[PDB]
Amino acid sequence: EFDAIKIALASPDMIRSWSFGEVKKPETINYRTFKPERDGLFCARIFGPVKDYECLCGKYKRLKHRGVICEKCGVEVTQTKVRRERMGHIELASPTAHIWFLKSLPSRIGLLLDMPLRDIERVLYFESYVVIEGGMTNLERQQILTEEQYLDALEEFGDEFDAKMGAEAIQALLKSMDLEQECEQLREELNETNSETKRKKLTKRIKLLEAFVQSGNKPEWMILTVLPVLPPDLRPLVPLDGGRFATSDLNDLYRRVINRNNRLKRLLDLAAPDIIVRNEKRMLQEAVDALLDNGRRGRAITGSNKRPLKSLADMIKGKQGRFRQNLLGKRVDYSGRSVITVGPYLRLHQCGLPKKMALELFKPFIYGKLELRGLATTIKAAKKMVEREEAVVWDILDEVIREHPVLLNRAPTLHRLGIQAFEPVLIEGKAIQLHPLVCAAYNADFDGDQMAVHVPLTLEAQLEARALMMSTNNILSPANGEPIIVPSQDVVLGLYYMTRDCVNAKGEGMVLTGPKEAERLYRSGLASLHARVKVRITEYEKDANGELVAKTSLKDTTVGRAILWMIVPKGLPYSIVNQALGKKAISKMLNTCYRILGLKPTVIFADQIMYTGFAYAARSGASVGIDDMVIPEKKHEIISEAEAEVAEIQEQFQSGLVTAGERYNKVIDIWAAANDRVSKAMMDNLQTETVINRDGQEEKQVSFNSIYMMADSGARGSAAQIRQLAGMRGLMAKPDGSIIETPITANFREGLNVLQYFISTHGARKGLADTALKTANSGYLTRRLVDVAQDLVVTEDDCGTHEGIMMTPVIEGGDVKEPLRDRVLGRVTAEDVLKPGTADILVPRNTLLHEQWCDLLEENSVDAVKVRSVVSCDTDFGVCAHCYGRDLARGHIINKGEAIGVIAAQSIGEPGTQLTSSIQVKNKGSIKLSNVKSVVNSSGKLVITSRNTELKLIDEFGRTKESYKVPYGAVLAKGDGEQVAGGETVANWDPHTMPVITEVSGFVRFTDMIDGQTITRQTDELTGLSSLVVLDSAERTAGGKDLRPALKIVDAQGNDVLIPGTDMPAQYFLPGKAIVQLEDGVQISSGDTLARIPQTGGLPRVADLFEARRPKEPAILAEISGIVSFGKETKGKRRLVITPVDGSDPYEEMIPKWRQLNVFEGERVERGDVISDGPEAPHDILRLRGVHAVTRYIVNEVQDVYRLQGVKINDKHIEVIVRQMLRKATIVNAGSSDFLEGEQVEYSRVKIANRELEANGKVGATYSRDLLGITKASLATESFISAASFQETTRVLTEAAVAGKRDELRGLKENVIVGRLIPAGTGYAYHQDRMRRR
Amino acid sequence: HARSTGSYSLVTQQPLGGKAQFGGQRFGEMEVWALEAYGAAYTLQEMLTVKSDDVNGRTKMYKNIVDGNHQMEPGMPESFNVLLKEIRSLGINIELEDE
Amino acid sequence: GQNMRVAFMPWNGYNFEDSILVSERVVQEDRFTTIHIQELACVSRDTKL
Amino acid sequence: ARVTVQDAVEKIGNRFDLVLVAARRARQMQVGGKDPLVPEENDKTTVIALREIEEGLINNQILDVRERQEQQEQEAAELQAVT
RNA sequence: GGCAUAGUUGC
DNA sequence: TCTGAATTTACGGGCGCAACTATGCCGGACG
DNA sequence: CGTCCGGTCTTCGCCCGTAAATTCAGA
Ligand SMILES: [Mg+2]
Ligand SMILES: [Zn+2]
Ligand SMILES: [Zn+2]
Repeated sequence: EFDAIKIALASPDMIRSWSFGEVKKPETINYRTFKPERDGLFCARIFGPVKDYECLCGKYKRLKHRGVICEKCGVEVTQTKVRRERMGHIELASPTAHIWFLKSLPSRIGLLLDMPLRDIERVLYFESYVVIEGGMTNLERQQILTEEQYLDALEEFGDEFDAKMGAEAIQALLKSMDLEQECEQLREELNETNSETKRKKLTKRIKLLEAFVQSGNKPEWMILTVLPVLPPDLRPLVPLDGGRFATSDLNDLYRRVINRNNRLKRLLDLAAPDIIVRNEKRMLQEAVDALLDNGRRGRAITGSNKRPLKSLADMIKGKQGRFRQNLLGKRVDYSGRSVITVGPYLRLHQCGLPKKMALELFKPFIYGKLELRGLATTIKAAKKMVEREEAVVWDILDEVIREHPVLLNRAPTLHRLGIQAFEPVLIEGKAIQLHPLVCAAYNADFDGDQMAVHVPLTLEAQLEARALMMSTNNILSPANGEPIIVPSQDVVLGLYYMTRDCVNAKGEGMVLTGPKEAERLYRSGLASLHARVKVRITEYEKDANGELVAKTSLKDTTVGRAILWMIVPKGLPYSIVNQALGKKAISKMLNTCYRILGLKPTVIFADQIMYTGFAYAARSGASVGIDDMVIPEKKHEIISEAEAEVAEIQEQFQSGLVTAGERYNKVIDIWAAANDRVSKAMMDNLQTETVINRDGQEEKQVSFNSIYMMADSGARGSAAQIRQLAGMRGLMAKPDGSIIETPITANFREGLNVLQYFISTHGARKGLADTALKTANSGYLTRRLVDVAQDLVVTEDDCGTHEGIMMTPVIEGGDVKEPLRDRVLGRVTAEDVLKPGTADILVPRNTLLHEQWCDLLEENSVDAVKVRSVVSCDTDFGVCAHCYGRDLARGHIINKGEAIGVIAAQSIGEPGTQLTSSIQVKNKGSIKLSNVKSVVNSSGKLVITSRNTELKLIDEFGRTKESYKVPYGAVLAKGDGEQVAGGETVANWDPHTMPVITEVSGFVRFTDMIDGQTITRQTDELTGLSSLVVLDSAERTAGGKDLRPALKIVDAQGNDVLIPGTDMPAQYFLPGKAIVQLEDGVQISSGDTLARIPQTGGLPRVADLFEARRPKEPAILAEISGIVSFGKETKGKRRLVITPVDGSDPYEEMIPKWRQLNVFEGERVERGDVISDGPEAPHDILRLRGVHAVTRYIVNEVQDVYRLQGVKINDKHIEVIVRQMLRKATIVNAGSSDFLEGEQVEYSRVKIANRELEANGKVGATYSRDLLGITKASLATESFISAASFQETTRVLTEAAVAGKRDELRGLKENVIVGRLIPAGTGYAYHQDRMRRR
Repeated sequence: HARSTGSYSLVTQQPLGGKAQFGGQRFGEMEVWALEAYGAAYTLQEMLTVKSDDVNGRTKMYKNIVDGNHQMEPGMPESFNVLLKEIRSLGINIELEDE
Repeated sequence: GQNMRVAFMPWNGYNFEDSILVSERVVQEDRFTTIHIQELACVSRDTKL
Repeated sequence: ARVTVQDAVEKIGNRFDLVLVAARRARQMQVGGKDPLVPEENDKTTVIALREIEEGLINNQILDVRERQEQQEQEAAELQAVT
């Protein structure tokens, strides 16, 4: 019916064309009788009949009179839907200014006339004069006059001279402007002016003028002359208990504006003096402003009980607007709600639906079945039968519920698993019975949580629920490959209790012929559930070509393990049931089952494992008692000696040996050590609490203690909570962050005295407040991310590109936090990966690195792999399937169409709303140095002369196990590439001084130095040797601040020493703040220090990284390579100059004086090499190093936080978000295309233009990508609808209207708002048909 | 609480909110995102077009279900018509172009 | 409220997350039965017609 | 009854075209004129369509051929009564 | 049958 | 005495989702 | 009870971004 939406300014003629009648009277109803007034805001002859096919006068009341209009009162007899659609208009007695275009910041009227917003506001609100047609006088065009100056001009310039007041003057000024002349003049001024601020102002104003001329709109229409009126039914008056009416805000605003309008018209009729009519026009202007975005100027005019009235802009903007309240999310019929319940008898693919809710939801289907069987001819009879709840309706409900999946959806649907489909099962009650396993998916415990039901109706909806939304198909989370139906709390405890061994139990050592008789023994009570025995096992392995090969052996395990093994399917090895089976072990069991067998075996396995876990947890009777929280009886000595150490530290302090701060630190340190040691003693005494032996000598065993069993099993609780139960509950901090000196020394088993509880409640209140005020930030972040990556959809099957990012294991400085296994899993390789030995193609170029390939890759000790990434995919309007890779929700490649932007946004945002000197080598491995330029000095220690030298600890297989950063002037006791001994530090330096290490050997002659002004003389009395310290330009005297001292090495004769490798002399230009202990004329060596130069969060960090905020102290980088030189004498701050060998020599930079520099004056640096220290700006990274550098930086930085919080999300989601960030590119050279010089255009658009031009003879236009934050990336979208639904509705709509933008509605939010099939899943075929047909 | 079909609002022809009045649950924005992350297109369209505020759509859906046929006419949501009229109330001319 | 003989132990998963398993004795004795008084009012407004 | 659709998706490795073709088959079975090609076991048209795809006797192409043949038969028989 | 306030529940 | 830049200051926008109970309200001042 | 026009006192958060006004640093 339509494939695009346009916006543009509303000309008065077009506004009249919309309207079907003028509104003149500010009346609604009689308030005695409820017929509409003559021509009020609620009228009949203007907007339509009150009823359907019934006129106002009652003369004509039937369908036969469709179209005729009566003469008595002129109401066109038709439906009321027209009353819901027909609009009116108001003929304003004076022109009025549109408030959006006046105060859009920037103001369109403000910069279309190039006049300040203050001046335009002053002249619009009838308080300042503006001249028009200045003529041969002493006035300009846009100049502002006051009443005094206006009268002076009137008495001096009484000849032809125009200077009006209010909206009329603005309308005249706009009408007196031709776009082309101004545009050309502005282009010329832009070219010639050479300014940086005026050039920006111009290239904005020129852009506005080009936007106006390009579209069909005209500037003069931004001043209203006819006010559109909303249809009556969209601002209805609902009668209440009594004759009163519900005054809708729009009605009050319309009444005010029309009232002031009629007052102004009447005053104009009798020609009132100027002051009164100007005041009336000002009142009308204010009323119209209030009717539009109310609250921009002055105060929101209130109507009743001192609350601002909603205006139209306030009605289509914000959380309460029609966008986020009735378009992107709507109330839905065929829905319900209730409290949930466990119901553990259900299978994984069904949920227990209450009978009453089932009857209420499926009423139309029951009607249909009743009529199909003929039990009720008329719908009224079926409705009455259903209401009376006969005995036959229940059979109908059972017949229809058979294969009709329903959707269960908990309130905060953070991630896609928050909504899943189940087959209903009729349950007597009033509460939904939900399968226990999916509780982890919903994050829904059973402490009063409520879930909503939804009933799909269409065949497509039912098939979607069955094939996409059933819990059976949602086994693996979309964020990570781990299963999301891992048994949670009671199943895991049951299995842990089952699969365990004690030293001796009933019937220990007997040999069993199979699991079946093991169960027979346990049920009969002959042998305990946990008794070491020998069992004959038949484990089927599928090492053959898809055939299960049996194997019979005699395994030594326990009765419980065999009973469990009776449940496991054929294809799994027995070794996954020979262990204790904690939570992680069970999750790995399920994951391996999915990987090896398929889906149906894993679903049946989940059902059976839940059943057996519950059954044997019940049989275990694993309870908890106050005698189970055993105190460590030996903590008496520990607490006593800790008290003694703090007492002795106080003894030292009162003697005055130690001050207050160091005592505070030492006390905290000793108490932390005591707490850790008490916790360790408790945990040891608990895990080894039980010692059982009756057949001879004693033998220790892992305990049965309820708390320890329930913690080790991983069901609930961890080291922290178990520690807090028995051991001292640790260190608590005051809200200021100051940790209290005396922490809570009593656990929960012993009572917490009053002050300990007071500290504990500090902590708990802070935690709860942090939760309640961090959920807001998490919600905002996930909303922004979803609204960025929503249009991104997998369109192509393979982009056919040879680019990628070198995925490598990431080591923060300790052990391997994330192995290559998880970082290259399910990502198609970019280039062929050779064997580490010699050029053997181990894996092809374009294979999906599934589990076997990754395991083989690990087996061959491969450390570097390059894999196609979403960010480096050149597909237009989407990303190819191969670049994305594995689905991570299924075991296969991503399908063609499945939307990944929303999946990535939800996967990133879900964890947010829940939670968020010496190099001591640790392993035996080789040492290799990358980007190093070292020199051996006299003392035989290596000193490095580079800056980005990272020390890599290589192993015998060639992999790097540890990485560390080596600063400038670091001492290494070993050589490069020579295997070192792990256990002792390999690198040492001073983190408090920056050396001036040399490159040659000789003597010390201070050249270009004059004592008195260049340096300052310090005579240290406590050392006896003076110092020659250089002070800065503003710190040293005014005698020698124009020259920079140079330190040069000479021979025994006095001549200079040449640099090794270059012809120039080797001189070092010392900066200020240099501790040069050496005096003049002292011999030195190579690589010897001459002088010593002295010197975040959780969710906010992720938000700042994704918004691409510029850090406060960014590390300045070098745009282009070349030699480095200094410039002017610090005019404002130090200046730098970089000159390439044959490129742009005069490239310079402006560097602050107060920040320490990094590189010296004799280095040839490469682009992207750090020139200072501090956080690296993402914009600089993208501009200099490239796209891969910035995407890798962002991925690593966010993964740092998400791992520090103990969360796991695959890198695909971060990569696609980063891709969506850098969606805009700025042109630099026009090339042979038609783009402008420095406009910002979509990367895909310029790419396709260049692709078309290269195939032709012309030359494409080179572009420069720019990194945009998530907010700016989503706000600046090709289609205005998405951004308008996002924040800043007023500004986005103003932009679209001014530029006359056009919508292709190719996104997801946009189709959602329009209300058609999504171009993501099953609707992708329909949109393919759309693209085919046109 | 449950609801097949009952009274609707006035400004936007959507189901009422609450249980004191026989209303329906709110398919919030993140719920729509949950469907979009899925391959659920037809279910989403049925959710926010037929079952919410498409007067012709919901009437035809009800009658078809009564007849035993599970098929829908997408139509256009009336809430979008409300938004169009509200933007037109201003000087912003927004209209749906001919296909 | 009331107090009743409670036993801490997992029972066939019917107390999975925090759910509570109630014996039919508690219902029989009617010790959690609660009386709710609801007020309903109809008004005769002097409306037109 | 049905628990999974993994076999059907294995036979149509798209996971979305499966939904559309199954919906078309269910529509043809509900309006419907046609009858199940698999022994109906008291299941709704959705389950019948998915199982019938599982048997491997229907996909997009087979259904398109059947529809083309039906339209050809309508054209022929409608023509015989006309001329 | 829409707004405002208060309180409450799950996160 | 002018003039471009960087800085500072002013001011516009955002601050999660879902659900339930109650009350009070269309306005208080002239024929 | 029936109609009919509308403005003193209130601020009081945190963060970010962008545009307007002020101030360097010269020529
Ligand atoms: Mg809960
Ligand atoms: Zn009439
Ligand atoms: Zn690609």
